[PDB]
Amino acid sequence: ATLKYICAECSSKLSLSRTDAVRCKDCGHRILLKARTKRLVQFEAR
Amino acid sequence: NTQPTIRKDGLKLVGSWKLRVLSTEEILNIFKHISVKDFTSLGFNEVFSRPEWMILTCLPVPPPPVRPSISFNESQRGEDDLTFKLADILKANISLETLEHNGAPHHAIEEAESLLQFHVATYMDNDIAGQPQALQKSGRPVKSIRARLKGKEGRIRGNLMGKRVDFSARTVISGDPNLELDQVGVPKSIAKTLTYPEVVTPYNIDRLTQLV
Amino acid sequence: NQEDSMIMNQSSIDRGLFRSLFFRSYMDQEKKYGMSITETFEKPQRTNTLRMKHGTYDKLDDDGLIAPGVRVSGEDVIIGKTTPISSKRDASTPLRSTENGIVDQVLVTTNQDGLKFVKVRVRTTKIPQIGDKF
Amino acid sequence: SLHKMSMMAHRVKVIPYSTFRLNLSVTSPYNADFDGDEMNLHVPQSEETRAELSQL
Amino acid sequence: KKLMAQIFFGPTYYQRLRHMVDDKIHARARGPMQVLTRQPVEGRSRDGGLRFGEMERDCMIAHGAASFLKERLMEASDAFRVHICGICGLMTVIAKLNHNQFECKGCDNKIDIYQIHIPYAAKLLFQELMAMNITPRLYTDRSRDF
Amino acid sequence: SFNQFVDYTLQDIICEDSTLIISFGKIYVTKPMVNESDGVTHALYPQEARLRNLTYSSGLFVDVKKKVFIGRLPIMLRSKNCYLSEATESDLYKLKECPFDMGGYFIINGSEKVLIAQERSAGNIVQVFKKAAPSPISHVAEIRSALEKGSRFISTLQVKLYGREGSSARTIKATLPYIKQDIPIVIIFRALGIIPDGEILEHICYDVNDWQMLEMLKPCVEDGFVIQDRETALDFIGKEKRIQYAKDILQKEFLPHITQLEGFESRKAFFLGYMINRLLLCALDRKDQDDRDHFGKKRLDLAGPLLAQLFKTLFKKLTKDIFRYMQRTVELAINAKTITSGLKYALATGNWGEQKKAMSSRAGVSQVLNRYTYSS
Amino acid sequence: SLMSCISVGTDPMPIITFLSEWGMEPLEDYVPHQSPDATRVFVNGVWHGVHRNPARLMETLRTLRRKGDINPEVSMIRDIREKELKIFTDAGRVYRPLFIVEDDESLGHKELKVRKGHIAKLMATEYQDEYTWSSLLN
Amino acid sequence: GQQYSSAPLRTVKEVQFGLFSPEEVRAISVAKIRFPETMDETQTRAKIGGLNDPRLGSIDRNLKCQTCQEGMNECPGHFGHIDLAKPVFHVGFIAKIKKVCECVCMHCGK
Amino acid sequence: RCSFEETVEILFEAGASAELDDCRGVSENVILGQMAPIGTGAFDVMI
DNA sequence: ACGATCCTCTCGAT
RNA sequence: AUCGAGAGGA
Ligand SMILES: [Mg+2]
Ligand SMILES: [Zn+2]
Ligand SMILES: [Zn+2]
Ligand SMILES: [Zn+2]
Ligand SMILES: [Zn+2]
Repeated sequence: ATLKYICAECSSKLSLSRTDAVRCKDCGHRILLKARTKRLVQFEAR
Repeated sequence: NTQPTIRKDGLKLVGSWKLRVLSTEEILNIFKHISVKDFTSLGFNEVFSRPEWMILTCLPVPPPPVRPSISFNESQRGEDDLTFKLADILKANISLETLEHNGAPHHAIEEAESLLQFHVATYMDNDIAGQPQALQKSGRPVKSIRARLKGKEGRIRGNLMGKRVDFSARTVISGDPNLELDQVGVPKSIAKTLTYPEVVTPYNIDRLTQLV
Repeated sequence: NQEDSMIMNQSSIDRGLFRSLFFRSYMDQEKKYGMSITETFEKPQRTNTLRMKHGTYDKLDDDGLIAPGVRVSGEDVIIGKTTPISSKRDASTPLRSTENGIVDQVLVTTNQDGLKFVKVRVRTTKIPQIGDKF
Repeated sequence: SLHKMSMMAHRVKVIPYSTFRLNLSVTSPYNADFDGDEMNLHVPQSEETRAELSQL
Repeated sequence: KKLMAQIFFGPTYYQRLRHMVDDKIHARARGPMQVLTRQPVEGRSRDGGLRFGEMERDCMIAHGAASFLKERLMEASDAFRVHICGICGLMTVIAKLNHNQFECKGCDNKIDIYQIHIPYAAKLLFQELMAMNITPRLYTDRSRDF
Repeated sequence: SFNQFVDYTLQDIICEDSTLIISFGKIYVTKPMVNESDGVTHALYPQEARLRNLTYSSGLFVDVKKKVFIGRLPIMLRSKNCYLSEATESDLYKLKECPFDMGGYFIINGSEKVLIAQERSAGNIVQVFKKAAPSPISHVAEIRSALEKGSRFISTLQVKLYGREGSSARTIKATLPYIKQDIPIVIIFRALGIIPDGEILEHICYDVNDWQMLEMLKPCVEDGFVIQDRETALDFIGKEKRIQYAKDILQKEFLPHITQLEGFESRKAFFLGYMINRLLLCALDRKDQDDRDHFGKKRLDLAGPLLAQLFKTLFKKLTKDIFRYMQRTVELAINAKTITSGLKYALATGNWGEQKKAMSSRAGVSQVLNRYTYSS
Repeated sequence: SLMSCISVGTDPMPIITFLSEWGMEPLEDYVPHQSPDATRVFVNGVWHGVHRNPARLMETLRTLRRKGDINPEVSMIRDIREKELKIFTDAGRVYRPLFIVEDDESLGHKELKVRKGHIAKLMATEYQDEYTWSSLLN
Repeated sequence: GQQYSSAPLRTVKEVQFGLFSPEEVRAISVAKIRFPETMDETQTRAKIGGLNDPRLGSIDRNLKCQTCQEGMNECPGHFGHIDLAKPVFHVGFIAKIKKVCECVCMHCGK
Repeated sequence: RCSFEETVEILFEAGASAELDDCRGVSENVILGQMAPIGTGAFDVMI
């Protein structure tokens, strides 16, 4: 719906900026994952 | 008067008699004289090699190609261990042009004639008696021309009589019975790679071009 | 199937016999002791430096990190980072000159020092092919 | 490489799959079996060189 | 058709080992080289070469395949042209190539000179050698003076 | 192994040459933490460090006399500190930690590292060796002697039976610490106070119908009635300047286990007899040479005792950089790090035991586990 | 191996002590000639003395390592025919499995101490999933 | 793979091991080598009268190998050279040189 | 000899004694990358 | 003093 | 890319 990161521990759709460095929205663990991508991927089921 | 029963101690020649060490300088003289007929009887060649040469006057300096650079970098530097040791050397060497013609003090010279000899032995070797070396950027231990030159994975043995080479390949292998004895099934992707420079010719072109 | 080779039912491979996953992760960080020299994760393009990789960048968004369902392969840049020396000298890791897969998960954290941190995982499924051991 | 035999010129037959394929009976001189042994291939660049391989 | 021989048939627990071909099949056809040596680099990881070892050489010599040894030991791999003093046998020369100029200072040689051909590793060693106070004099005629 | 480092060992290394010209005591240890720059101190969780190349390691606190920290200590996963040590099954999945994971490793910068057991020849052992043809000595009883709680001053005593079979009069001599040459035992024996030709033989030969052996010794006794007295036994090992020197060696480095204190002289004579007794049992073929490959006379050095051979080594450093902010004070200065980082390097490489390299410890003790398959 | 473990290291002295409080005439007061039937004692590679009737002594030691009052780690070796008695507390010694046999039996011969008895109480502990390995140990 | 040379081409037919007369060393040089640094004269980036260059091949893949040009893919490096002070032995030579004296004699050297 | 066991020193005593190397040895022509007096290189070719 | 060949890979540092 | 350390394939 227009997304960017996701912290790992809790599962929040964060999406933040070059310079709010890293860390969550009360679940501080600086880990953080990159979303999924949206150009939806095509599989050969073979 | 006499020949001492001589001794090697580190990098110095030391004598008994019947104790005066052999200052580096002594030995140049000598030979600087000795005979032509004296040389030769024992191994020398007037023009190509002479005992006075066997000892160090002036040391050549190997240009970059032999010892170069860079790193992880760009703006922040680079170098091999000969540029480093080819310093410890231009280093103490001026520590001594800075005593003889500046501050001059009798028995505290020789603390620093062994440096300048020593690094000049080290820049050529260090798997000998006593101390190896190391840091003054990397840690250990060291480098030396010699081990570059030395047995296996070292020049001659590893770069001259055995080089790594182009247009080669390698895979796993397996057997296949419907192949003739002198054949070898090359897999495609490799054949798509290795190449053979053919020359253009009336004879070949037609085929040849259809390739290009 | 001689001098120890063996023959495999390609049918049953298909049904899935002896299949596997294969992930591999790549890693990156930013700078060293600089009070004015700080690598930057971005998706590059010259800028006086012009030594960027043979391969393609267009698979990286702007943080400079491929997105997950994205299929990479070839010499494809997975992580763009540039190091400014005097300026924008490329310095970004491309996928193995031989591997090909799909990004699986991408992680962004940091190290003791407040450092920008990245670990990209790529996944491939490898199938019992001819030369494989067993 | 402990013989002349661990080296020998061959006739190329490009094929699919990625394994150097060879004839059982040219095994010994190489001393290979097929449970993973790997093998090198080099390619001559001169017309002479080609000759040196196919003739000697 | 039935098979003449009865066969051993059964479930048997098997293992899939790491080591699959597609991760091995490196092949090079001329690529990058090291800085020092100018020889191809180690590893498929960077499109290296394969080592044509001291040992494989023995076999080429075994076969009597000279020319191929040069090709393999020179044209693929190191190969480099160097000039030399036609007197004081040395890599003391000076390619002011262009300005058809040659000189070997001191020696002052301007007409006795040589373009020759060797493994760049060769030149190296020689320079290494020289830099260790030794002469590797390179002479041109099968001839010793007498 | 680990627990019994921490739990006990550690605390004993810190008490020792520890004291100053200041007195540590209870060391205190944290379940692993982490101080991210600009920030609180987090609670460290294995899965978390494996991800951001942090070091699952805990806080080192010492209780320093006239409460205080000196470094951090890489923690053995599933050991008494590792929070995983009390964890329930569902508690695990929760910390995202496999419950089949058995732990036994460290985590240093995201890389799981394993300490590789190390095999070595035991000490404080009595060993006899027939030595080759071409050598004058013909057997030698030996002992790689050294202390179980306290240092690693390594002191090797040899009792060689100079003299092949027949080769004229088989004399017996021994070897000593920082010393010039060998010694005919009888001196030494005189030197420990045992003087009478034969109050000696008792210390060696234990039953007197063994003429054979006795006789074996007939010729030692003779290399010494050139010395029949305590003070000139001590003599031969170079006045008063150098007597001392010996009344030392024969307490401080001659058979160190047993003791190094004052009057434990006969406690050793006897031993030295014992050595000689087997040295001779072995030369008269009543009994076999000593088999260097008995697993029983070798030990394995696990992770505890290794961290251990490092911790001393740095704790002695933090300890003595300190005899130094302090030497230059005349009028807290502790470089924690030394330690919290020395530990990391060894655990991080394989050069078991700091900088110099030397420590061809080289084991690459500390490798990166393997994890291709559970069973690996 | 599966059942192998490794010495971690105890303290020598509480034993040394026990020893010198049960015969083990110490070394200094030693008179080889007037007591040869002397199993000499050894701890951690040290000679702490001698001992007449070392027999009546081992049993005791074994019962004390096996009741649990002396660490189960410590190895206790009595070599009969060379008259020595070595007690080991070193750290880094491998060691292992096994069960016990003492002929300890009434209606008949040399047996294993263990029994379907204990073993059945051991499984007792499989389906309630207080009888641990360790209780076997003590 | 490098240019035309006017020079001709010969094959190697003789190799003369031998030694170094300071004579040639300074006859053969271009070097002087007066300072022990590599390149920074107050952050100034280039080379220097000191080490690695005063007439010697380069780095910034640039041609200034003394009117020599062609650079680092044809610059047979050309030699440096450096006067010492009060002379010095030469390691793999110590032991012949010890043997040379246990062979000649003092003061006149015969 | 270089091409084998004690390499640096054979190079030195060679340096000092001023050895003159023939270069008729396989081993040395491989070093200068030239033809070998071997099968294919033992005769010469002409017109 | 030497010590199988070749081979792919992972970790860590002035 | 140089260097040292272990792991693995024949
Ligand atoms: Mg096989
Ligand atoms: Zn959260
Ligand atoms: Zn010249
Ligand atoms: Zn040039
Ligand atoms: Zn004379």
